[PDB]
Amino acid sequence: DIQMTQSPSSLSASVGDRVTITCRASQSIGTDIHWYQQKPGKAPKLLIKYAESISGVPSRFSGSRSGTDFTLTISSLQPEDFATYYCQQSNRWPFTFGQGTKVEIKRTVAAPSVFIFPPSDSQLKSGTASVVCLLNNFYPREKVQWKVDNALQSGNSQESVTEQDSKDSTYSLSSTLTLSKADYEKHKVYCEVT
Amino acid sequence: DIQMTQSPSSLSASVGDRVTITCRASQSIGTDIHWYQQKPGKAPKLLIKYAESISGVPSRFSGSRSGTDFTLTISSLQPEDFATYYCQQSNRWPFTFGQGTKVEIKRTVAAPSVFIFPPSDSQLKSGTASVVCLLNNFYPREKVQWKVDNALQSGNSQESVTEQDSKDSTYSLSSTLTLSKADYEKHKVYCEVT
Amino acid sequence: DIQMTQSPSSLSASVGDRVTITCRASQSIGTDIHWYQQKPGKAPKLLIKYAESISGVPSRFSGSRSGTDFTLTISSLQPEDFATYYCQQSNRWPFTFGQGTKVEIKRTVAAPSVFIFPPSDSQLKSGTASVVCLLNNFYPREKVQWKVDNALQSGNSQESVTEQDSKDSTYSLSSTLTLSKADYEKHKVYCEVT
Amino acid sequence: DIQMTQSPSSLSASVGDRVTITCRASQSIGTDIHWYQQKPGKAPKLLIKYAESISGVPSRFSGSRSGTDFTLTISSLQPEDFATYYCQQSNRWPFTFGQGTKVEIKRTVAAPSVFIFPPSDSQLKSGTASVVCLLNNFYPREKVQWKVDNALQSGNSQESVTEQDSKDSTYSLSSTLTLSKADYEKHKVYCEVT
Amino acid sequence: VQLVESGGGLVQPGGSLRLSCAASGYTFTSDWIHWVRQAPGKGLEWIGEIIPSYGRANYADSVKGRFTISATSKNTAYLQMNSLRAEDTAVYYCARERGDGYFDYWGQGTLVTVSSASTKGPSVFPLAPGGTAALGCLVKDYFPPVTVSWNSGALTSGVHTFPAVLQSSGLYSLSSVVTVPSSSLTQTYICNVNHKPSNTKVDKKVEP
Amino acid sequence: VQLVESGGGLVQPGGSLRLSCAASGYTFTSDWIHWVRQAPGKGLEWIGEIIPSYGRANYADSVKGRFTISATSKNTAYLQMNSLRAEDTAVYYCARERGDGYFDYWGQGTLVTVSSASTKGPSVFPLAPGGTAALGCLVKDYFPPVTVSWNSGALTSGVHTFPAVLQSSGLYSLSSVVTVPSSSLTQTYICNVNHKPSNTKVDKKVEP
Amino acid sequence: VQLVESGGGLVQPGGSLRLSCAASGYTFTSDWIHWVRQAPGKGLEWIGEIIPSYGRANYADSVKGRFTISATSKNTAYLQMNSLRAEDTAVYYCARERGDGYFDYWGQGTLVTVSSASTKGPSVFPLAPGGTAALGCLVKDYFPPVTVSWNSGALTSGVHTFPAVLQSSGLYSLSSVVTVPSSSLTQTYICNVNHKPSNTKVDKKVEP
Amino acid sequence: VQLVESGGGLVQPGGSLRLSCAASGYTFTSDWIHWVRQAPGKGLEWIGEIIPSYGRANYADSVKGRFTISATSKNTAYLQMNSLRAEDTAVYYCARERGDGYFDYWGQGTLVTVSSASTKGPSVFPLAPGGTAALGCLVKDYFPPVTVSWNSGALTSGVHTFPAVLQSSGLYSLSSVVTVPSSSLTQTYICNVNHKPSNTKVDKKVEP
Amino acid sequence: CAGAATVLLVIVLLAGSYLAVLAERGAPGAQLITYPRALWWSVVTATTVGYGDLYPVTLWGRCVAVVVMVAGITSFGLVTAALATWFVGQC
Amino acid sequence: CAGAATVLLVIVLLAGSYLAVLAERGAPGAQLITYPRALWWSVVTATTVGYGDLYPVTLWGRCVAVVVMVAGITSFGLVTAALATWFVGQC
Amino acid sequence: CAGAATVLLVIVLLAGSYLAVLAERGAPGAQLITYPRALWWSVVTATTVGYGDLYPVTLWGRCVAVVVMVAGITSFGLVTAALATWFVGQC
Amino acid sequence: CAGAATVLLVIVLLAGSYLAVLAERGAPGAQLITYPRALWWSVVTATTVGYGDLYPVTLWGRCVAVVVMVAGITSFGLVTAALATWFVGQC
Ligand SMILES: [K+]
Ligand SMILES: [K+]
Repeated sequence: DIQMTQSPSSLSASVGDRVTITCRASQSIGTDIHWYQQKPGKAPKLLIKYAESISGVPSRFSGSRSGTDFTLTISSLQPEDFATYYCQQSNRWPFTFGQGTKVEIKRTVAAPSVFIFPPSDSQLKSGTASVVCLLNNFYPREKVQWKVDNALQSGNSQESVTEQDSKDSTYSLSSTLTLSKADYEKHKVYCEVT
Repeated sequence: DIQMTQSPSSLSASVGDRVTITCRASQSIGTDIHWYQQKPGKAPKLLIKYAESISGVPSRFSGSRSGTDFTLTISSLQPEDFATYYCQQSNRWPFTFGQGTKVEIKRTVAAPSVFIFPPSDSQLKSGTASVVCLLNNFYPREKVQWKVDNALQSGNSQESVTEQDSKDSTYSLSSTLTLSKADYEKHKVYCEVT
Repeated sequence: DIQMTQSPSSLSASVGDRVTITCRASQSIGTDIHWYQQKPGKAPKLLIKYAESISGVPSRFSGSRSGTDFTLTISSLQPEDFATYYCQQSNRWPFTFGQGTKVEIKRTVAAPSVFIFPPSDSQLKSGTASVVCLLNNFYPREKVQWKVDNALQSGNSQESVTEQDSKDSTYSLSSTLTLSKADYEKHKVYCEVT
Repeated sequence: DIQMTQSPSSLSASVGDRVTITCRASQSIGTDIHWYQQKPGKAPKLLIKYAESISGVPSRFSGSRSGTDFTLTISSLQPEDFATYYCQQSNRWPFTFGQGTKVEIKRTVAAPSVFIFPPSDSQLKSGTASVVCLLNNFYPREKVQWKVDNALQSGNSQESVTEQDSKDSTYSLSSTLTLSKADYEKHKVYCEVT
Repeated sequence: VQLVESGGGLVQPGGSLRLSCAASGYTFTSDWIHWVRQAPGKGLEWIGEIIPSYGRANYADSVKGRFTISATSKNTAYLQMNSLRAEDTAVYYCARERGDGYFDYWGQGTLVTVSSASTKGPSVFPLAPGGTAALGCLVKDYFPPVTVSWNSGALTSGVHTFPAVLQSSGLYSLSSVVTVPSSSLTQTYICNVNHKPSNTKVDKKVEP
Repeated sequence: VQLVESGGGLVQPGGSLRLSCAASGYTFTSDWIHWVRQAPGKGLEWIGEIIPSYGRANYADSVKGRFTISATSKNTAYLQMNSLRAEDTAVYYCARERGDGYFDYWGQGTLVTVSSASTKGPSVFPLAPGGTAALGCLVKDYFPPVTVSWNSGALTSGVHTFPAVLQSSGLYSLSSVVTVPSSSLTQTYICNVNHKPSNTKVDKKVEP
Repeated sequence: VQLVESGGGLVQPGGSLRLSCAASGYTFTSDWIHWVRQAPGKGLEWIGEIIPSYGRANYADSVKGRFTISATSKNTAYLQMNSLRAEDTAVYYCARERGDGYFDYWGQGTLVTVSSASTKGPSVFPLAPGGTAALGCLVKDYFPPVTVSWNSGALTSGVHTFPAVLQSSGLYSLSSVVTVPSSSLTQTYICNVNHKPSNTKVDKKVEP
Repeated sequence: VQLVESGGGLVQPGGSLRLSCAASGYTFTSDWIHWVRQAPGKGLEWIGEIIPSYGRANYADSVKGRFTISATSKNTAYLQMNSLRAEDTAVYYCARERGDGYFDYWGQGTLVTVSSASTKGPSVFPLAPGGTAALGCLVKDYFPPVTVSWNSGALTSGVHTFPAVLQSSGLYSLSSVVTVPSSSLTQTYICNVNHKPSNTKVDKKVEP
Repeated sequence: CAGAATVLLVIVLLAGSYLAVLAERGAPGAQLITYPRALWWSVVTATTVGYGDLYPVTLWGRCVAVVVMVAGITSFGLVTAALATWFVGQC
Repeated sequence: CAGAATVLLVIVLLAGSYLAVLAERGAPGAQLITYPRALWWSVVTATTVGYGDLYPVTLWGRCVAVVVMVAGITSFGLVTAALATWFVGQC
Repeated sequence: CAGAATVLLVIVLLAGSYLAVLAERGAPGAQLITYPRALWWSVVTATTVGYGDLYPVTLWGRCVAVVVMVAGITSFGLVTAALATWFVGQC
Repeated sequence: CAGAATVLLVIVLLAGSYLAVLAERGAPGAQLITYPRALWWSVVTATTVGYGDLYPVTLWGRCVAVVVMVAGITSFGLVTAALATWFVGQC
């Protein structure tokens, strides 16, 4: 079947820079490829048809070249452009999509606002002791350990990370530490980040 | 000429599982490939035309995909489906077949019913002494040796194996041991299987 | 341009055997390839058109297959068939030939009739002393040395070999030994073949 | 897009010799390739259309072959033919050029006329001391060092070389040596070429 | 002209489910609705199309004759979902395509999850707390697609409702968060946790 | 509508043989009969087609102008077989194809064997014998395609008529088998060994 | 029938410039003018075409919608040059093409240079000097495309006006040269250094 | 219907030569004559075609506009041969082709040799001699394509007229041979050595 | 009369184009699966041009085709006489 | 009269289709070797469409073709006038 | 009358050829982008031959095409009757 | 009259076929360089079929072509009416 091969999977391009996204069709498909932005959690949104711009799509957005090489190009990468970008054949039945290309926005090294949270009394009664530790609006992605009474905690550490802000292009994290209430009752002095 | 390349030659897929059989045409042939089941000893039987089902062919049986990749698929492999499966071009003169794909059915480890047979008096007069040793309705395929008076017989051992049952998917074997009657007269005490 | 690639350059196939000669066109050329026998020294002679036989061409001679693989085939190689065999496109301008395939005939190991010849008095006056040494109707191709008064002659040894007979498929040779008459006058006792 | 691949980038072919210049189109382009001479500093000039000669273009100039291999050929390379030679598709939109092939003319080993030049008083007042050293009408391309009071000068040596003469096919050079006037005032005795 | 997609949550392997795409817009005679899927952390996958007009419905090999696409009265098309495998765990966007061969509009899309494991209800446990201060809530031991708004949707700023982490136990424990200037504790802060698949409405208060 | 195939057994290298495919069914004007081959433990190989109507017969390079295919009175097509090589050792199915390009029906197919070695006749030696008991018969030193039924075809169950083994001597020694409950020895057990190529009918009895 | 090309010299990154190709010859209704570029030591690059007739102008991906090509009154076409990168540093030939697909005639071509660095004016310093004797002039610390003739263009023989070397300082210092028989010093020798981009005319005399 | 080919022997590098193909047979309006070449120990090479009718002559890149092919009165076509390289050393067969695209008939073909070296004449020296006895003749120091028959063509049997060996000196020394029963010496044995390129007729006698 | 011919034709073109994309989607590798391109198809048939860039691979597709030829040829044969007369009657 | 035209044509189509597959099998790489596909061929000729997906490579094949054109064009030219009149005489 | 037909046609051919190369340049991989080759295109259409070596990929291109067919067919249908009569009236 | 049409046509076919192979040899990669294949070409044009297997790449070639269309269409348009009448006048 028709095999759209996008390039590259990931981009870490600094804002206002020239971003470009390639999509090789397995055979000549005409001009019958259409581009699509899909923001984290949201629906695909169509940026280009017949690599022809859509009403409301910004001017940064253009898509050209032929043979088998289609090229969506961001004239000046923007904070609102952290998304995954998709590629769609029309030429042969059926329709196929490209793998997809994630763009990540590069910015000035920040630091985290940090906010350690002891477990809900209501939850402590439950029998388990869930300690949270917030890390706010940082760049880059990357180290938060735990120590109760200053011995090193590898148990029930559960980091989650967020979808980069669509203005800041910043990163928040929530490391959880889950405990037996009766192991949390044995010692309580508390997430030294790095 | 047009070169249908089936994949894989052999399958050992457990019953009720998803079995699939690939056939790459050397060039685009349209939809002009037809599938064929051929049971051991019997004639090819046509399963699919234009990868379109035939009257009486079961529903497990379907055949799709294009470009050069045709794919006959067994939704739930059945005991009656131990066969070899063939692939047939029509698009260009002349007609060509694919290599062919044997399916074997996987089942629960059995054991053999064993039935050692001394040589026919009528055959002993003949001058040779043909000792048979039956092994019944086993799984898997794979060790039967001989020892007359407990010294190890590598002479005139002739194993045959059967076509897997079209219900049991089981295996029977007949190891023969051929002897000079006058070497069979020297000692007669007798096939310890493994 | 269109590149006919014959296979193999040389054949040493025994008489009455199945000889076959392949010619891969660089692109599909239709059936627009024509075969040609060309005997040593003589003109190409046309064996096949549109791989369709010519009037007078023997029945051993047939030429089939398509795609890009054309195959001239000798049903029972004959002694009169030691030749070089050519391949000719028509499909695209201009016409091209294949490399060419020499056939040599294999037969029973013979020996040479040998006939050493002293130099023409008329030629001895000339100042040089040309000693010839004939080797007749041998098989295979392959060692004739010289020694005057039994010391080994590497000087002015000039072997020629003939075109295999069109009935015997045999080989004759003429080793020449050229000498200064005054070096030929110093010693004359004389080609011990191997 | 359509990718004209000329061959070779550089030629050092002796005058009156057979020069040839290859240009492989990525796909069949018809006969829709056009050749172009472009002399150093000057505009492309069209030599061949549809590899069909242009009025005024010399007879040395011819361009043939098809498939994907176009071949501009200089029957007898001339001194006036030191240029770069370009290749141009027409078949598909848009038009593309080949990489380009520089021809250099080979001739009999010459030597340089050499003409060392002390710095303009007007320039000496300026504060810097620019010593030039001319090398005239030499062949080949290739060593001019400097020594003030016979110690070896690696400082502010700036060689330039010219475009080969369109009659001599000869090479002139200008090595500059730039100096602080006050380092040029410290010692003045002076470019021993090799 | 937007697309409204009902149905779909959790099913047993081999079980069934029917998804829904209601028109709600100037909708031509001769439009195909399509069905595209996205696995977790995976691409788009075209699965099926249908012209409601002649009601002819084309399907992927992937989906073969496992699924059916149904068509005009309610201006809706439907995704009948038989013989479900673990793989079909994914979000399912419908989309209009006007015969031109690209997807102009796109349903919000739902989550179909496929596991032999049973539904659960979330614990929901407050995280309460200078400058800007942070307050949150755990939303613990769920299964399967959890909602969280603050003050019935009113507050939305500095708000970091995280992704669903798969609890070592086998249960979607989340952690919602909010940043606020310290002056506000004075202000109502109540994190509203919704579920289709366990009929929940939990709203938890955050004093320090 | 089935296909009935006569002729074919053993021939000398370079010798001849003619195979036969009689119609026996609602058979259209404009059908090609085809000839497909299967070597021992080998694929299918298309060899030839013919329209009995205009009687035009097309052949494989493999088979070139070695073989002829003949056509309407007896509604039969034939496979004239000159210049036979060891390779042509194989089974030969005819098959109908209605111009559509696939084989709807298929003759039972025969075995053509090609060797300079001579025919033989089988020895046939009983194997007689709790629970279920096993009884069989050797069918020894044959050449070339041997039949074996029990009680003129009546008994068919638990019955393991093995493949033909090539005897070290150069002769198809087989071994037929049968499983039966012990209570039966009382019951007739007689293994009927047929040959076209040696005009045999041997039937052997099995007391213990 | 020749092509006359005005405009173009130095611009700031992101700045503008407009190039000019005046007809001056029997010029048909239905001719495309084209724009080809040559970087320093680099190939030709097709960039744009236009039919002045219907005034429709096609452009390279390279140049995308950065540049505009304008068309008949003055029988001229133009190369509007927005959003300039360092890369566009190059010579820019126009060329006629009669719809046949090759470039029959070619404008002289100009140099567009693209740097944040500022213009300069050349120093120009005489090199004065048997047989044939050599005399020259330095043309020092320029920026950006410098002219040099001897005796207002009259003398042209044995004359080696070198390439522009990039001064370590960042400035096009050249060196013009001339070979002459010694008998001439008697003869006027004055090296005329022109610049569009710094409005220069310097003419320097060469006594020994 | 056979083809008769005149001209061609030895030429100087860069020199000329004209080859000749006279019809001699039922020859249609609309036949192309072609020119094929064979280097020493090398393939065939198509070079040129012509329809004598409209007299239009097509040529190989190999041969480009070095050669001309000329056409009806004498029913002949010709191969004008300018600008000759060492490579063009070869035999040159004409051939009819009826527009069908293969060569039905073929001229005997000539040898064109291309060297700056000069012609020579052969020495010719008898080799005279039980059973069958052998007698021969050297045909020494020639240049360039030598003929040898025995008894003005009458005797042809057991006769081994060898290939031309390139003498270390630079000269085609051959050796003709003949086998004869001993009884014959009684019989005339005279080896007739012909040359176009040195106007020779040498005939040498063979007593022992 | 002639506006009838034009229209009928335009109907035939839009009819075929609709039916062909309908008739052709589902088939792997079908080219003729967007009305826009199904339209260029539908013209190039009725005119009996037959460039070949596009065509149906499916049966139902070619059945559509046949109709498109059969009604589209005739109905184009109408507008082709129509403008043949309007050049004739005038000059 | 018109049913005569249609029929004759339908005969010509079925005639050619039969003969072409007959005429074309045997030739390596022949495309035009199944009546079903020989039929689409046979239409697309008579209409003088000429898509090119299919055609004969053999001589005898193209001889068939010629007939198919020669009788198929005329006989299709009949049904094309036929429905040209039935639109004319009415409106 | 007939010189009118010829001319009109020759206009249509030169019109299309002009417009098509105009209509087609700009599109990557367009084949139909030189009047010379746009002319062979423009003939092969009006005749309803449809070889397929050339054709438009762009919309505006095919719009040109349609006109070229629509005016070029009719206007070629004129010169085709014209020389059909001149053979008839004579013999 | 009709034998005139047939003949003229057969002349046109043999004329073109001759001229095209003449017009086309010399050009690397020319397909249309044997009368036999130049004949199938020459038919498939006059009928306005346009399969596309064959065609001229050279100018002079397409000039031949044009004539072949222009005289071959008309002259085939004669034999196409001819057998259209012989079906009409009878039934
Ligand atoms: K076509
Ligand atoms: K047509």
